[PDB]
Amino acid sequence: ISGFQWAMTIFVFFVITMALSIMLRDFQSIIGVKHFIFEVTDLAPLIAAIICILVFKYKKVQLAGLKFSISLKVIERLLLALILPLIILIIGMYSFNTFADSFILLQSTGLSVPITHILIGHILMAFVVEFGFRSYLQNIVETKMNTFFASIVVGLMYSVFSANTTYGTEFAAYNFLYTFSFSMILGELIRATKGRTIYIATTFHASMTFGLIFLFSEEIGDLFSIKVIAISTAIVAVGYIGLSLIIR
Amino acid sequence: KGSIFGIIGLVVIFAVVSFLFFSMISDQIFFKHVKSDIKIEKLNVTLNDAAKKQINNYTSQQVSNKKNDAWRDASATEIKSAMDSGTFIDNEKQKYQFLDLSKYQGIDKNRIKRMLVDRPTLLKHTDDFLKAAKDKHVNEVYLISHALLETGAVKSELANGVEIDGKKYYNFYGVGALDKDPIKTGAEYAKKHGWDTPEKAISGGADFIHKHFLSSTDQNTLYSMRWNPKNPGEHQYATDIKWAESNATIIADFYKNMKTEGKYFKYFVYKDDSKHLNKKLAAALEHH
Repeated sequence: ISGFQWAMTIFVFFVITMALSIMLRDFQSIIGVKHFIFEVTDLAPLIAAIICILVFKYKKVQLAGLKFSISLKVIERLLLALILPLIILIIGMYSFNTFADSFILLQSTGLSVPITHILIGHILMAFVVEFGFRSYLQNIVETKMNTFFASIVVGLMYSVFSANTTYGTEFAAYNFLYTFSFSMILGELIRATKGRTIYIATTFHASMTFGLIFLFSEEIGDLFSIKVIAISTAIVAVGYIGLSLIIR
Repeated sequence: KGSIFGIIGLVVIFAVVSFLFFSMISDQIFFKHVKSDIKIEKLNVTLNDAAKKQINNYTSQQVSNKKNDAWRDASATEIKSAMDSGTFIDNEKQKYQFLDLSKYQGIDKNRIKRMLVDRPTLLKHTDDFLKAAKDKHVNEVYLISHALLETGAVKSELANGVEIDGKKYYNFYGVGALDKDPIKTGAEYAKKHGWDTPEKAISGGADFIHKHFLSSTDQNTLYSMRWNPKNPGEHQYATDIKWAESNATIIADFYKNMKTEGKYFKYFVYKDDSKHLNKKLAAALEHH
């Protein structure tokens, strides 16, 4: 709870996540998988959290949001972690049918990899990223600010980690808006969990990425596609954040 | 704290939201059946007398030999099997020899857009294709697949526009493009018809396809274009005897990749089959 340990934990975790995200770039054929299934760069926040947990004191606070136990609140949060991806995929479908050229499912695209290999890969990508960003980093920031501002801080760091400047700066702006809203939803999805946040965070992260690739795989790189996704995610974000604020 | 009634409320929302999710992916998983409108046209010529008229007076019926490099004359038995319209009825792919290529069916726009996913030039003008197929009375599946094959490797470069002086002309159906020079002859044809915009190339070519190949009602289907059962051996669109079967497979496979089927069919009945038909209809409809 020390002010120094808080700032260094924020600093240490961030710099080693970004450092490993670049150091693991060349190390792409050391797991026996291709990027389509599992991006090795997603192990950067996982290793970052494990190293921070060891180099810092107060292991009780370090492992606060790592509650592996099934609880009735997380079961309730688990099905919320399924609705919110489903509603965003719905808004994306209507936008693609109405304003674009529809969408194609993954199974009808001539895949050289089984669909189970992809689903298992997106779950493990969801597990390692949320283990370090929401199960560890979130409750660390939550020791000095409430869930809202803690979600804003983890949102900025996750968006830098998930930054995508491949398709231009305008595409990266809307992808930034999507990953930022992606973090505000999960900050609320794991609010007041008594730590039991791994299952909530991985269920939402996996359903999101797999739901996007299973439905909008033919839309990769389209500036209009990242716009409606960023907007549909932000619209569902402000509604879910606004809902849980007035009942509060 | 942990709650049990909040779970029931969310299992309920989970079932509802998953229902609308499935209700929007149902188009791309389940077969869409279409009620068929089949026109049955009785003929005065028997199948034997129609086969006789294909065997001798024209005798331009070609067949690719086992080498698949040279054409030869078709046998009398080979012509008989290729023109027996009764064998193609219970066939899944060859039933489209009888598809009325002149009747716009009205297939969902999203189904067509999903087929042109790897052809961005044709996907941009999906609306122009469907508007033309309906205004110019051409089957949209036939109009599209023709534009797909007539805009191949060197021909799609003609679909994006050829710079001629200070104008760029488009040709989406490869019409007027001779085998000597497909881009040059194709662009010169589009320049004489004022196809300076893609929309003009879509409608004008669909207008050309209807006025040049769908003029006579007696030759609407692929079968009647190849064998002309109302005038056997005469105004026939091809010499290859597998021509009607090769195009029908292209049409049938296009329909299968969209998870739907054709609607308007026109089948011609030879004289020998037309005897036991009219008696069976009256028998199966009237019951005293």
